[PDB]
Amino acid sequence: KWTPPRSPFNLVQETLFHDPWKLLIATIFLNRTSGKMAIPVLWKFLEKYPSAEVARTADWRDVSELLKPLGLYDLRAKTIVKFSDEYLTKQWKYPIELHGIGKYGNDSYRIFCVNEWKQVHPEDHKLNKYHDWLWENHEKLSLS
DNA sequence: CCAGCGGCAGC
DNA sequence: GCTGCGCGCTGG
Ligand SMILES: [K+]
Repeated sequence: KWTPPRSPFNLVQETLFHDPWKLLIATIFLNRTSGKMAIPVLWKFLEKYPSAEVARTADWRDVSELLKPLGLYDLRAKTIVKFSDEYLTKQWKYPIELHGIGKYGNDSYRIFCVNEWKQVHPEDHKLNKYHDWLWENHEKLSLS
């Protein structure tokens, strides 16, 4: 089974990879928002909405109240509910096919959730740091 | 003090 | 191709 390695850069994707919905929600939380502020709120969100199954039933106004100190709160609250609906009920191969996930979320999924990191060409700086480091260290970490 | 900064959809 | 969304943190 593909386990992405921990890096000296401590991307939150390294800990969330096991649950692709939670990883992708985290990428949404990090859209133009510092991890220092977003990630504490992420845990409160996941306490209230532990799964896509329940998040797709949420009132976006309740989600936006949680997102308020992060900015982009009405936008992302509506995104999270629709994303969670499509994640479960739309046929998809890569999550870029889903509302709210672009290249950054998709590259994140393809590096962390599935074993496709060698095919990914990130433009995100933090993904580039992790991905460059992976190419330089994957042999030492005994990964293919 | 406060401008700059930490993705995505819809055009 | 550009713009709206958007708070709190950063640092001279
Ligand atoms: K998409």
